[PDB]
Order: sequence, then C-alpha cells, then structure tokens
Amino acid sequence: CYGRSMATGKLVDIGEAVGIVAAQSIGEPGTQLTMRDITGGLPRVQELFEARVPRGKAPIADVTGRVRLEDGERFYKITIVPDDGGEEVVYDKISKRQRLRVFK
Amino acid sequence: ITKASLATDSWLSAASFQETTRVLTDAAINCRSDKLNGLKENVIIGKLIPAGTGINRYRNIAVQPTEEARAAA
Amino acid sequence: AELQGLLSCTLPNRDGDVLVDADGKAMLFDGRSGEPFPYPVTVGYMYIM
Amino acid sequence: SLKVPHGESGKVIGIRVFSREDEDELPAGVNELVRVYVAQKRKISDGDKLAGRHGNKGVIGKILPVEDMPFLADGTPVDIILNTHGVPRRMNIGQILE
Amino acid sequence: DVVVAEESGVIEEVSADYITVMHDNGTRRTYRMRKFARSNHGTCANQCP
Amino acid sequence: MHKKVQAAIINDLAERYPMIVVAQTVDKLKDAGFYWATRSGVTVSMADVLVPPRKKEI
Amino acid sequence: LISQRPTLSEDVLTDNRSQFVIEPLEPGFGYTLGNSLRRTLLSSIPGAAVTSIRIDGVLHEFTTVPGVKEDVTEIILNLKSLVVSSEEDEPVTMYLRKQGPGEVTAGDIVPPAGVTVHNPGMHIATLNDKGKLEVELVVERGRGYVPAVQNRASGAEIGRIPVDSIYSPVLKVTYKVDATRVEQRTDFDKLILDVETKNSISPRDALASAGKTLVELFGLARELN
Amino acid sequence: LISQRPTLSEDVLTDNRSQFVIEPLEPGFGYTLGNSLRRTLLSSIPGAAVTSIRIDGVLHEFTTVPGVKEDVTEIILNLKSLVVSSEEDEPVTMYLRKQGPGEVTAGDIVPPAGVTVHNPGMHIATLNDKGKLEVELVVERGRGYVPAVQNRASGAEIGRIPVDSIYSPVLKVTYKVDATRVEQRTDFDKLILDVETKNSISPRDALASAGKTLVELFGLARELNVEA
Amino acid sequence: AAYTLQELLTIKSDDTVGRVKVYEAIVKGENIPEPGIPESFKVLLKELQ
Amino acid sequence: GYDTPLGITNPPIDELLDRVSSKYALVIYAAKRARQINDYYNQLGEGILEYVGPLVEPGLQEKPLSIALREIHADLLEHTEG
Amino acid sequence: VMKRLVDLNHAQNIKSAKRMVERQRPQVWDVLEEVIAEHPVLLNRAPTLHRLGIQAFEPMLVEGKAIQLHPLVCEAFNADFDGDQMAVHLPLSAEAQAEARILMLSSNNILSPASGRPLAMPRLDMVTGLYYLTTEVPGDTGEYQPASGDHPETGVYSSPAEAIMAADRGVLSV
RNA sequence: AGCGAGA
Ligand SMILES: [Mg+2]
Ligand SMILES: [Zn+2]
Repeated sequence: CYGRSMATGKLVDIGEAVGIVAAQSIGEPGTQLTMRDITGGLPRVQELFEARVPRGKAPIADVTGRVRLEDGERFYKITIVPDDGGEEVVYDKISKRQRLRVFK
Repeated sequence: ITKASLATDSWLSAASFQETTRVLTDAAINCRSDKLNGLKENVIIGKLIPAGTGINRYRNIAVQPTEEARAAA
Repeated sequence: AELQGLLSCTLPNRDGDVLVDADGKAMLFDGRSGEPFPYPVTVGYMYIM
Repeated sequence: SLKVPHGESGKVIGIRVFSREDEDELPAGVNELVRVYVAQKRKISDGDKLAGRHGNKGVIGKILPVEDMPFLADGTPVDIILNTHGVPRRMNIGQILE
Repeated sequence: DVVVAEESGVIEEVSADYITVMHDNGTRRTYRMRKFARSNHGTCANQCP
Repeated sequence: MHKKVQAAIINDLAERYPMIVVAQTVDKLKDAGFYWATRSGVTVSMADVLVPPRKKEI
Repeated sequence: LISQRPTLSEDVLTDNRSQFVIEPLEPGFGYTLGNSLRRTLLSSIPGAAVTSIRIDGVLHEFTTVPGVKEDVTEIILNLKSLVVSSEEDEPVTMYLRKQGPGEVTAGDIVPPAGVTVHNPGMHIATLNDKGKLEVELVVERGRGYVPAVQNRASGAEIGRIPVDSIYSPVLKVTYKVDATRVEQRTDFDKLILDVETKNSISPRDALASAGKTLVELFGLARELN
Repeated sequence: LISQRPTLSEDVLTDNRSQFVIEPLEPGFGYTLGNSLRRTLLSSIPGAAVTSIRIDGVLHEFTTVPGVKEDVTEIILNLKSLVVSSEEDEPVTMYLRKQGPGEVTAGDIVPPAGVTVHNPGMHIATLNDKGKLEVELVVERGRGYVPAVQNRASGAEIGRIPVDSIYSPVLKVTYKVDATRVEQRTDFDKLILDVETKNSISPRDALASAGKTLVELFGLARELNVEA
Repeated sequence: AAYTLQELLTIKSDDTVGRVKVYEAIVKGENIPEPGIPESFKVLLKELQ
Repeated sequence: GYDTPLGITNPPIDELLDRVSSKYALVIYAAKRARQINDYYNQLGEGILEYVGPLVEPGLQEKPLSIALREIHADLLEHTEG
Repeated sequence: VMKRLVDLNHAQNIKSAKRMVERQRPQVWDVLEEVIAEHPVLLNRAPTLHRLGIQAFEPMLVEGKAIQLHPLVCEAFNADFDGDQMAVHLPLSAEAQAEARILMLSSNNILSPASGRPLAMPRLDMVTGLYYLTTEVPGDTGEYQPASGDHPETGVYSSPAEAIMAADRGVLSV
C-alpha cells in the first residue's frame, strides 16, 4: 500500500520507518520554500497541518443548488436553494473584496 | 498535528515533545503506563529502536555455516 | 569605458609582447599537459587576504 | 605542571614571573603567577580561508607545485585560480573589474 | 596603531626599538616602539620605524 | 547534455542497472566533466558582458 | 619520413639568461619536450642555500638586535634572498662581522673555500653607531624546497635559528614553437627554450643537469629492453 | 643519488592491452614522464599504412563502385584500418583483385617482397552477380598520423585518390597518477599507463622502443655538459 | 540504522559502565559488549521521583 | 559490467541482496558472522570452542566483517529470520 | 593503532605503546595505514535537513588537516567549500560497522529519498564541461562534407581512436 | 552569566 521506496528504487522493506522519511522530506524544502490575507508560504503549510481555520476562509458549496448571492460589503450574503432538500442557508458575514471562484 | 502527537499512548514521548509540566501531571493523575513502543522512547531509554535493523525479525536472526561448510572443516 | 581604454594601452612587460589583449584575457599554457588552453582566460591582479 | 595544550607548538617568546615573593600585586591566594608567551609562524595550507574584498571567499582546495601551474606566454605562473561559476550568480563582478 | 610625529623636527637617532627626534627648539623627544607585544586576540602588535 | 538530460540519463541508469554501476559511471562522468570544463574556455570578463545596444531607446 | 633527429644550438643574450633552439622535431612534439625540460628546471636542480644562521646576541628569531634597524625576522627575510653556490655536500659555515655605522650587505660575508656569494650588493641590514651585528650562517647542498628543521632535530642549542631554504637557481623558464605545417607534410618543429637563472650557474649548466636527470629515468625505461 | 628506486611492473589484460605501473617517483615526476610517454608511444613508433588507392572503373564518380555492395566510403574505411608492415622507404604498390561473387578479405591481396599484412582474415568487401573488383594500393612507411595529402599532381594519377595515413602502431595510451605514501615517503607519485595497441607489436616492446627514443632524445640535453 | 544509533547514544556518550568495557574490548580485540542503560535516564528517574 | 571494485565497495552490494530479502537482513547477517569469526580468533588461544570460521582464505590484514562479507558473497552461510 | 603496534612488537606493552603514540614516533604511521583500512566512518554536516545529511565513507589519509570531500556528494550535504565544518563519527561495533558499510555508504545513496532524482549528479563545473564536450558547433574544423567530383567526403573516421588521434593534431575539433 | 564570531 505504501508503494515503492523512492530511494532504494524497489519495493519497501518490512522495517523501514517511512514516517520519519516522510516528515523529513516535507521539511527539507523549508527556507528554499519562499513566498511571493490568505497565507501561501511556510505559514500556509503550517496552517494546513495545524487544522487552523484559515484567515481567508472562502465559503464552499454545501448542497447542490441555485445561488442567490446578495451584496454586502465585507458581509456578502449568499443563499443557496437546496436541490432536493431542506432550507437555503444565508451567510451573514462573508467578505465582498474576494472574487467568486469560477464554476461550470 | 500537535494534538495528534500529544494524544499518543506514551507519556515519555509526549513529555519529550512539549509543554512538559502539563503532560506529566496528566499522565501521573491517570497512573498512565508507557509501553515503550515508539522510536523517541526507545532512543531516550537507550535500547534498540523497533525499526530498520531493530525489529524482531532481523534483530534475532540465527546465522551459522552450512553442513557442507562443516564438512569443509 | 575608462577601464576598457586603459586595458587597451598596457605597455609591454620587458620585451615587445602584450600578454593581455584588449578584452582583458590572455592565452594561458597548461602546466601539466603543456598544450595551450584553447581559449583566452581572464587574468589579472587581485588583492586578496 | 603547566603543559602545552593539545595541538600547540612553537617558540617561547617571553616569560613573565609575577610573584607574591617579588611583592607583585597578585590576587589574594596565588603566590606566583607565571605567564609564558608561545608564538607560532603559521603558513598557508589546505583549509585556510582566503577572500578578496568583494565577498569572494573560499577555503584552499589545493596548493600545486609552481611547475604545474598555468603560466602566461612569458613564463610567469599564476598565483591563484578562482572559479568562474561563482561570479555571475553571486552578482559581484566588481572583483572582475578590479 | 601607527606612530605619528607630534611636532616637527629632525630625526636624531632611530633604532628598531625607538626613534629619538630633535625638535626645532632645543628639546628632543623619543618615541619607544612596541615590539612583538601580544594583542587582545593573539595577533602581533609589532611596530617598526 | 543539458543538466536535465543528464538527470534523465542517471535516473534511467539507476532504474535499470545495479547501483554499483551507477556509482562508477557517475564518478567517470565527474572526471570527464572536470577535465572538459577546464578545457571549456568559460571565463568572465567585462568584455564578455555585453550590454544591449538598444537600451537607451527603450 | 623525418629520418632526422634534432640538435640543440645555444645563443647567449646576457650573463644569466640564454636561449636554446632545438630542431628539427617531429610534428606536435616541441610543446611536450619543452614542458618536460621546464618542469625539470623548476623542480629538480640541485641547489644550495642558507639552512640555519646564528646571531651572537640573539636566542630566537622573534627579537631585535640593539642598534640594528631591522628585526631578526626582517634579517632572515633579507638573507633568504641571498644566492650562494657550494662545492661540498658537508654543511659549511661562513661568518659575517660588522660593527659601527654602515650597511651590512652580502659583500661583507667571508665565505670559506669553495662556497661563494654571487650578489655582494644585496642589502642585508643597516647599522648605526651602537650596532654590532655578528652572524654565522650555514650553507648546505640539496634540491627543491625544504622547511626549516627544528632545534630538537639536532643537538644545536638555543642559539641556533633554523631558516627555510630554497635549493634552486632557476629564475624563469619558457618555451615557444613555430611549426611549419606545410601542405606537403614535410613538417618539423623548432623549439626555442629561454632559460634565466640567478647568476649561480650559467643556463648551460642548468640545462645539462636537467638533461642528465631526464636521461637517467628514460635510461631506466630503455633498460626494460 | 635518489633515495627511492622507481620500479616498473605491468599487468596484462588482453593479448595486446596492458596496465604499466611505475612507482614511486620524486614529486611530481608522474606527469613529467607520463605526458612524454603517452605522446611518444602515439607519435614516435615507426610504421606503415596505405597512403593512396585507386579502383578500376572509378574515375570521377565516388558514390558507389559498380558490382559491389559496399559503397566507396566503406571500402575507403576498411582499407584505412588495414594493418601492414613495410621495410622499403619508397612507396611500393600492391594489387588486390577478385572476380565473381563472394567476400573479399585482406588475405587475398598479393604483397610484394618487403611488405607484409598482419591480418589476412579481415573482411574488406563484398562482390555479387559475377562482379569483378581490382584495387591498387600505393603504400609507404612513416610515423604518426598524416592527414590525407592532396595530390600535388593534377592529372598524373586521376584514379589514385588520397587517403589519411595511420602510420603509428599504438592505438590508445591514457595515463593517470596517484599519490602513494603521503606520510612515510612524503607523497611520492605513481604512474599508471594504459596501453592499447594493434597486433603489429606487443605493448611492452612498444614501450621499450618509446623509452629508447626518449633516452636518445634527452641525450641531446645531456650531451652539452655530461659531467653535470 | 538502529544498532549504530544505540551504540552512539549509549556507549559512545553516556553509559558509564559500558564505556570502559568498549575501551577494553578495543584494546584487547574482543567483541564489543552489549550496551547498557545510559546514565542520563537514571538522573531523569531520580529527578521525577 | 562493473569493473572490479577496489575498497569498501567489494563485493558489490546489489549482488549480496540476492542472498537475502532486505538490506537490513544483510546488515544483521554480516554483523553476526563477523562477531562469530572475531570471537573465533580471540578464543583460538584457549581450547577449541563451538565458534568456527573463516570459510574463505582471509587477507593477511583484513577485518572480520569483510571476511564475513566475502563468505556471504559465495553462498557459504545460511540464516533463519525470526 | 596501539593494539597493532603492540602486536607488531614495535612496542613491548600497552603503556609503552601509548607513550610511542603520544610523541608520534616515526614508526607509528605505517601501522596507522594498516589499521584505518576497511573501517567505515560517518560524516555529518549540521544541520541534517534530511536523511542524506549523514553518509558513511571509507576514510583515506591525507596530509594536511582538512577533510578532503568528494565533490559529487556536495549537494547531498548542501556543503559548499568556504568554511563549513563537517563532523566525523567512527562506528565501533560489528553491527554499527555493517550498518555504515551497507546502509549508509555514499555510493549506495544516489537517489533522493524525497523525489528520487539523482543527488550525486554532476553539476556546476562537471555539467558545464559535459555541455561543452557534447554540444555541436557547425562550421568547425574537421567537419563532415559530402562533396564529390574532386575528393571524398573527408569527414569519416575508421574508429573513435582515430578520431582522438586526429583531434590531437590541429585538424579535428572535438 | 555575559560579549563577539563562522557555517
Ligand atoms: Mg557555506
Ligand atoms: Zn496496505
């Protein structure tokens, strides 16, 4: 399931500590991992592995449905009528300055 | 990652990691017993890591010549 | 520009021969093999420590 | 007894014997403080660090005999040979100009 | 780190250890060199006229 | 032999051939590379740094 | 076919510099031969240099003689530029006494029989009214560069001050070739070897010694036959 | 007097291929002697090789000879790498000829007295459909590698086309030095020569000849003041 | 690489009893003994206690 | 082709890995064999004991572990994994 | 080395041997060459950002005070020669020596454990030399020309050896 | 304990 050992070039052994190898391989490109508000650098990596709610939390689609975005500066309201379901949900405080991610 | 690490079943490793005082207090209150199965622990107490050349299939290989080799003697 | 101009006039060392051309590079002989290096090489005086 | 620490050697330039017996201002308790000055003349060799004035540093890989050195058409051997690859991307062509 | 004449004059007698200079008005002054004194970082503090 | 092509060659060599051969080949490659870099005639001089003639107009 | 071995004709430009023309040589061979000679002249020419000195009123090289204007270290540096030639393997000693004001130059040494100083005007030091510089030097035969031996190497006591020594007189060797490289392939190489020595031995002698050294090794190569 | 005596050994790899190893040598004489041996082995040992050739029916067209499979260039190549030894300095001539289909080999050429071929069983050319081939070789002896000499005469020999001449027997000499006994001996150098030569002469004898010519060559330098 | 790690952290660094033993084994040419418990773990035990 | 290795890289490891399942197995295998032969040499002075070896003509000055590796190369040993 | 020079009888006993070594007596260099042979050593360069920060080499004696590193492993250490200081460790136990000789040997670790791209690949100088060697420059000396009617192509050569021998002459460019 | 420095 792990797959091929990248270093040895063949299948892994039955005692390899793939965990340490993994972690060190993630960390090695530090520093040379530079940057150019939602983070995008080493802080962003840290956030991803820290499960921290990102600063630029863009809303995501929850249930398939026609959208009824309303206009609120820093507080865009976003209604979505569920295709099958229950009740459309409006998002009281969403940042206007963002730009809606393209869809189909 | 931090929480996952600090939720391990090994107080000697969590203590080695971070925020020593709290982890020891918790483990003490729980009378927690560490089974010494990870790598950091085996390093700390100085016995062989259970990885690579240390696991129980290679660590105790039996090596001997062949009966033909004994005949060569 | 002044460096180029000065480097053009580099009055000869002891006999009539200018070891460094206008570009600032000279032809260097290989000490080991002996054959001259195929291309001229930047040579000069550096103040190192 | 005071012995030369490991990895040291050279000439004994000066020895100073500041003693309480000589009524020197020794700190309370010592009766005789002696300082020996050892000097060594260090010559250049592999591992020593040289550098110009434009951040072009480096340790000495080797010290070749003068014979197997690139020598100009007139027969003057060069003294040093820096690497070209370090100049452009370190962006310090001042040395070249120098 | 370098000895500078305090007042004008003619060098009367100079040696490796000291320089005695005769000033323009009778008086003479002697600067004593510092020979191979150890510096704070183990380097040499030699002075020579 | 761009560095990319060298990398591809060494990758294929390691995939196919045993590691010891890879080491020997890499070492021979280093030797030849140093020798021919010495002969390559790559040096930096002000004259070799050519400014673009159209700079002022731009 | 060449069917014609080379020959070496000398011409002399000055007392200590000369040129040697070797011709005819096989095509693309002069560079190799000239480089071989040059490297010989630059490594293995048996020389002779001061190997250890001693000043009467000095115990080590990091001090100063009263009256003398130069440190002992400056004096060793000045001596190290001396050029001498000896005739015997055994270490020889030669003295240098000067008192009172004056310039102590290389012409003031009293070389014993055999050894001689070739540059009397070299400035060793200068003195004043109170200075008294008495130094005995040791000259020894050898080759190449050798670091100064230590006081613990031999029985010399304290006063001995070993000095680095450079046993070689070759000042500068260069060569140039002008190959014909005709279209009819009657090619040959003429090698012009310019040799400059420091007046210790004429370039003729240096070239002869280099030829001897080489023919030894190549005669070994022939003896494989 | 030299404190250490150089010693020349040799490891033998094939019938004509060998690793010569001379140790120890005063530092640095590995290069001093090695570059010389390489160049001399390559460009001093006398030999013989085909200098020019002509083919019947080949006058102005150098693309393909009729009646043969191999075109002009390939036969030029094969003649070029035809090992031969000669004794008479002047350019001798040889005549190869074969009629009918088959496989023409070097062993088929008839040599005059004084010139010998050291590889009769070498494939030169192919004939088919009752074809006939005749080839005339102008061959002398020389040294080194002489590029193709353009014919000085214009019409004297129209058929005789020049070919590059590989006079030297030794094929490939490559040298490297190493740095034995850094401490006890103060880093003496040892030379490893690798010599590959054709079957004309064994590598050892080739070196013996090279060493002899270097002896005589530096005898010029030694001659000036022998008592040095 | 596990055995070399244990060797390093136990008998090269800390183990006060094994250390003289490995020195003895090296001097006399015997097999390197088995590593013991590093002496820092016990100071930790005493401090926690 | 792998022209003959010279020092610590002789015998070639990739050849050795055929005799075993994993590199770690080779490490332990060679280390235990080397320990065995080193003890054999140490105890040769006293009366003979169960330890045996070497099975390959050793170099005059050659360390036990390289002897063991030379043995391993020629399939002169057997082992059982835990 | 003490053990070996007591075995070789250069010293009578251990303490005499220790005295022998503490003054670096001339006889104790040859024995040193004997002992170091076939004894792997690890070379670490702090920081060890990844697994290839520590590799085992076979040590060899060099004159002066400076660990002579192999250039091709420079990238693996990210160690570049302007005053980096590389620590050396010496395995002792049979297991440790096997581990160093087998798992850690520099020649056994070519491909990165991260992305598998070769890490002993030539670079900087070597890559430039090879680029110069293997590149093609039209219009160079000794080029191929298929012209006929007056002479053959005069671009072909019997064997590579012939090509090198021509390049030695000022005829064929590389 | 405090300073300064190399990578
Ligand atoms: Mg650095
Ligand atoms: Zn699975």
